[PDB]
Amino acid sequence: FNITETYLRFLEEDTEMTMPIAAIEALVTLLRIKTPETAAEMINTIKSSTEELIKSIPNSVSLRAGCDIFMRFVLRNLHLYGDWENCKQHLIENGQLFVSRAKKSRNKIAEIGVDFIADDDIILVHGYSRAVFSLLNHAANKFIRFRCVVTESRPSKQGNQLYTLLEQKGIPVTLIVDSAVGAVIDKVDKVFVGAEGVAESGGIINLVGTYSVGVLAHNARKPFYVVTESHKFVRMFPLSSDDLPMAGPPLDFTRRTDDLEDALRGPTIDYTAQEYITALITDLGVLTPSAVSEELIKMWYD
Amino acid sequence: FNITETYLRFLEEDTEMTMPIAAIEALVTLLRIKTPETAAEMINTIKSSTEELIKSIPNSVSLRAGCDIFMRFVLRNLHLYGDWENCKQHLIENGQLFVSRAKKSRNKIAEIGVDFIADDDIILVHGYSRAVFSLLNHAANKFIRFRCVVTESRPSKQGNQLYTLLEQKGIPVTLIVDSAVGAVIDKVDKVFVGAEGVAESGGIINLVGTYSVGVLAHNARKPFYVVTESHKFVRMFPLSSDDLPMAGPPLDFTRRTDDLEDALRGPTIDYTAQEYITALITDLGVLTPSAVSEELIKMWYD
Amino acid sequence: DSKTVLKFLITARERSNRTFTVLVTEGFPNNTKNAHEFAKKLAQHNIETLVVPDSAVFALMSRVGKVIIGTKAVFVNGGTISSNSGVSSVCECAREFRTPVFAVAGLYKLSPLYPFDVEKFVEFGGSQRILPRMDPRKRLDTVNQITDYVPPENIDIYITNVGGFNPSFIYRIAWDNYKQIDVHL
Amino acid sequence: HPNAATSDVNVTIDTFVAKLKRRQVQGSYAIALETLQLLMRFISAARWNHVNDLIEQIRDLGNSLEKAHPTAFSCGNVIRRILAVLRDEVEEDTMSTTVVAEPLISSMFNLLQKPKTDYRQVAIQGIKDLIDEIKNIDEGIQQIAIDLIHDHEILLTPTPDSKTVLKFLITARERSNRTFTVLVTEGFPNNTKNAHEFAKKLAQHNIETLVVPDSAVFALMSRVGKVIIGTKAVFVNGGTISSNSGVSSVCECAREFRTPVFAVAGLYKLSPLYPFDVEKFVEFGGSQRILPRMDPRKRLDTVNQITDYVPPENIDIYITNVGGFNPSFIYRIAWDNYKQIDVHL
Repeated sequence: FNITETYLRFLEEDTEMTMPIAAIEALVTLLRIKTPETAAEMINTIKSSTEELIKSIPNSVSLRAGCDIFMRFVLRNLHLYGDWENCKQHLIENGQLFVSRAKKSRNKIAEIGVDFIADDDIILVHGYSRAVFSLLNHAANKFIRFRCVVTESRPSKQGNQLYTLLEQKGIPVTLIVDSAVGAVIDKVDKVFVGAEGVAESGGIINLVGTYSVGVLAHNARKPFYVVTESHKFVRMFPLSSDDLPMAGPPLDFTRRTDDLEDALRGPTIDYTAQEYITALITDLGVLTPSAVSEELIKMWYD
Repeated sequence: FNITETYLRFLEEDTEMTMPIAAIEALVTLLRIKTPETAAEMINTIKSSTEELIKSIPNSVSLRAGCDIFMRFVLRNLHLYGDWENCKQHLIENGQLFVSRAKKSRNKIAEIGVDFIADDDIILVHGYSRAVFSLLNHAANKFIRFRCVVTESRPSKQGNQLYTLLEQKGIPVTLIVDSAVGAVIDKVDKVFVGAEGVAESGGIINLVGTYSVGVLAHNARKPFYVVTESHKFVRMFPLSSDDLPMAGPPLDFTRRTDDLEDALRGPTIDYTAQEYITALITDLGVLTPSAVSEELIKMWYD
Repeated sequence: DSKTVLKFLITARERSNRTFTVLVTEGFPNNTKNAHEFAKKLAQHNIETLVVPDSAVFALMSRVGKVIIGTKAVFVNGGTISSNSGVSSVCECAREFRTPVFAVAGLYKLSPLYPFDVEKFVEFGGSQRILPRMDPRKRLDTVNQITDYVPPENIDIYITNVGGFNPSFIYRIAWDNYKQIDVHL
Repeated sequence: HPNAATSDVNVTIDTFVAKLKRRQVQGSYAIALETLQLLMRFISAARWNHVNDLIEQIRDLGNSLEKAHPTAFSCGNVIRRILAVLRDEVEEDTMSTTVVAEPLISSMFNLLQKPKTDYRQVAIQGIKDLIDEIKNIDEGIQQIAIDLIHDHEILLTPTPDSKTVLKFLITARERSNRTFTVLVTEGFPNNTKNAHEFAKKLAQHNIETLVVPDSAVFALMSRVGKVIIGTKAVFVNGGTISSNSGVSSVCECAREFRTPVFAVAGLYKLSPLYPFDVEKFVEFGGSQRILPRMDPRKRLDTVNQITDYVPPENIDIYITNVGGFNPSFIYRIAWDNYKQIDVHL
């Protein structure tokens, strides 16, 4: 039946439902076919499937986070000690239900937690997340004199795409280079971030250039923020300042080649420390200070 | 007798002598026409030529620096207060003499500058200056354990060009994006940056990013470097965090668009302070503490 | 200003063998009288008094050991709103010179609302107690605020009835007596 | 260039070399004195006729000395100073022989354009001048020194190895109305005994000494006020070579704490060449002094060093016999004592 196939199914469209939610839905669909009453035929198979998915990954992180969350939910479910049928039914219901919830969470984020750009506080943004864009688009109907600043995105010109999404709302924008990132920290108020995950350490698992940005923010004391829908607390620890579960090579010193070939293995993923989140915007209340870690503890009861 | 034409001369050719050298030569040639004897005829004309050059100038201050240096030299010349012919002859001589000098300066550099290489210490080269490349290429003649690291620069694909010149001599490398360079804290041992201008406080004008690099170096305590010959000296000191004469744009929040026309707008050229740099590279013996300001004092006296 | 902070100080001073000297900033707009009163109270008990101008903290900070506040409102990400005048700059100075910052706190005094902008929570003050006469006010523009906000980047402990807690942690404390539902009423 | 010419004309070269290699020579001052004496001997005896050739000879000698020993900087410095002394006089002479304008004392533009006498006595006098300079640094420092530190403040003291530092401390301690508490770090495999001696001296001097294990710096830093380096040599971009062990870490700590770092030295200690490396300059001790045993101690490859290098950044002031200078400024002081062509022999 496959989760991989389901994942493939959505690509051209998307741009609405959270990825981690689609994956969860797929998992649920996979489950509700082969009898979810028994725990011997099922949980192990689910785990195997997850492993397979992990193996098959090109360059995607949050899947694991999603699946572990799902597992946790499942575990939580069968503590009521009543019967096998009702609980199973509830579990089955809770896949589509979870997907439905994501939209509500997004709504909550974009109507309560959008008071971080109000007094024309110019926004230096990097990391394309849906939530960040959703909040920005929802704040365009209030006309609170907002202004956008874009540091260029170069995995393969996502920057262009981003600038094309801000042209539908009609708002003055500007191209920024991440070498002249020391140059302009002046008129721009704060630095806001989209990402790929939040760590057990606290810091952010992100993209093509982030640690430098963080450093600069620290230097300037103009606060550094991360904005997302909350379900990216993967069981991972970046213990070093140049280590994570990485898809590509970590700085591959290529051999003495000839005609401009092996070069562009430029780090498309980077991370900065725990003493960098001035605030983190999440749908489970606006909570940050040691919140992720607390949540993890609550989950694993340790 | 024209200077703009001369300037437009060297462009795709080069690869022999420093640009600011050709301009200086041109200036000298112009000088030996309207007589250095008649000070009313000559100095005014020189000034006019300089103004013309300025008018024709896009993204530079180095030509200006060169011509003012030349003027200063000329002024110094007449201090023998005797016969008005010998001095003139000397002035005439001193243009191709300047050109000749560069070679000698380079030679001087390739012996004192090769004292620096430490056992297994990875080098990163910023900007496009001939001198830095020469020093790096001259260090391979003594077969010293080292390494080179390229950065993805964006003016007219400079980084790519740089990485294309290091493959000619056969030298293993890896490519680093300007955003991604944050993670570079220990593995590259020493941070080198080439200078298109050095003025009063040992502050530097180059390309699409220097200040950020400097900041990063300061954060990691890794040593930061300024690498050139000796002709790039002006009487300058900037006002804000960064300030320069600009033919390009200083932060254009570009007007409403939907089809792509004009948006490529931000700080193309960047300055760095005094505190960030630990070592200065010139042919002027070995100096970096405060030889720039003192040099200027010696020259101008004003 | 408070009766709490004063009492705390008094309790410490009772053990007079414990050696501590008190520097007190006057607090320009409103705190002045209150500061004076505090000083008087200290004198009453026999506690060593040093009266401080607000401009002069950079000249004192390198000699300052420990700093105690007596705030009005405690917040989410760690910061506070204190009962008026001269706290932001002080905190900045402390951060620069690296100084320990105590704060007398209470959980009922602690608020679960998050402060996100200077543009709202900071409460401004009256020009009435600055300069008499109103004809010079036609051209010039007097700027003054009563109660001030602190970023958490600076303070380090909150000495409560429960215990001293970390600013990048106090949210948990609040939640051990408050909710996420009772926020936007 | 070998010792082929220098035989029954000058002998003591070999002795100097011996003193350098096996370390019968001890302390930079003594080395400097030795070098001065050598120079005197050279002058009283050698045969000239010319001047440029003599200069060349001197350069060669200097080079040879450097090749014999690098860590002795004072030796080099004094030679350089004497060369500079000679050079100015030579320049003066040339002007009379031939028979000029400059905005200040020296020029960049005079290097671009085309530019028998009693110099020996002047050379002799130069050496004497140098000797005199060497004689007293402290008697030109304690006027810029018993100024910085105050009452109820706290000092932190690494490197009690430079004889100058101790003297400086004691001059400050002299005053009957000034009071300060002194924290002293040990420095283990190269400095312990010296540190102990210093502590003893402090105790004798009737002042509040505090003995510190090299670990326990962090448990006291809240109260710390000042930082003093016991340097041996000083260089181009400001920085210093130090009289061994337990200075770098403490300096770093101070920098982190932003607690002021002072440098006390001298201009005979001042050198006219860049420390492009620490490796080529700073030398290492003896692995034997840490641990006993030998056959299990082929496995126990232990690392320990004598001298210490500190980057220009952490240190802020260099109070001299001349006066207070800065890491940004000290280069010009060097230039004021040794000339432009004398940098490279």
